[PDB]
Amino acid sequence: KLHHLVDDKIHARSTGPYSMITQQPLGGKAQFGGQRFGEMECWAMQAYG
Amino acid sequence: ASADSVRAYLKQIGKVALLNAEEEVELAKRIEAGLYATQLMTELSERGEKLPAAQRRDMMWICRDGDRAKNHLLEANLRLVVSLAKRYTGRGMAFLDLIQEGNLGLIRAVEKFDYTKGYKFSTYATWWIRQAITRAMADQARTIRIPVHMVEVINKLGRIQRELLQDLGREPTPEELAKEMDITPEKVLEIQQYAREPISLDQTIGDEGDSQLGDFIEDSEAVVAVDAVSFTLLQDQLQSVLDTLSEREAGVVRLRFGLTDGQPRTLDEIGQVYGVTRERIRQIESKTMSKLRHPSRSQVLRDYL
Repeated sequence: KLHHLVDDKIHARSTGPYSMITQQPLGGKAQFGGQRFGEMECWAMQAYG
Repeated sequence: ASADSVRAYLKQIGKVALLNAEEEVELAKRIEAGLYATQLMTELSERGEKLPAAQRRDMMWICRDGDRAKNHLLEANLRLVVSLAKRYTGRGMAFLDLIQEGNLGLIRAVEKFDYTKGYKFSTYATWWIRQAITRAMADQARTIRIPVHMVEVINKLGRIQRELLQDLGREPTPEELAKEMDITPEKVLEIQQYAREPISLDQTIGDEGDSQLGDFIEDSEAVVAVDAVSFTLLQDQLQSVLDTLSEREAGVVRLRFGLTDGQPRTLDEIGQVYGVTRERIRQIESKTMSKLRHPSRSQVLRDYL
């Protein structure tokens, strides 16, 4: 049984903490944070239109 | 390159030849004569004299010669400023700023000065230059400005704690330092708390240079989203419930708790704008409060608290 259990991985956020200098949502499961909607995903949804 | 302005300055100040007590006496006499000359020229300028040409011309010569001598002595002792300032680097301010502040202290030392006491310039100036460098390093060093009395007691605490750390081997306790400095332990703790250096939000908390502290600081003052909407809903529900009250009752409540302008009116004002006595206002107040305590219009607003 490997140490990659689901309870350590599942995560969700509707509204939580916010970063300080920039006002983005924070990062990581220790906080709530969101998932980085990075550059490549921006390309993907530009490609869909 | 020669980008080191330290060098660009030292090679500059190594020019003017170094002087002696003999030339110092001559220079100081010239400076004082010039300052006196300009003082008298200002005095005789006002309501005064159509001066003789030779007299006026050469007293202006003295006035300018005094400044020449002053600047000459300043250039002479720039090197002394450097020699005294080198020892206060490695911490706080930078070398160049220290040299400039020490120069200011030197202007003060040559200004507020005497030569009839018969002393080499450095003896007296050294004191001033050291004082000026220390004054600057105290005020314009720490980001949050802490004043000089507090700075000196901070330094005394630091020295005592450090020396007694080595003496004891173990770190001194707050009562040991409080007894040593003849101050109170809470003051020891306060000073220690004031020695804390504001960390930089610019630091690679991760090994590679991509993770900065400023990107992990929850701002515990932001709009909670649900809190704001909840407050709006509370406003609405409370407004409705108060509208259940009678006109006198609604008015007394709104004015008593400032729901109409944000100004909390008190009993005398409310009785004045309604033209009754404040006891009547307080009775209507108590009656209304008791009515609202009734579960019918109460349980609706309980959750907001």
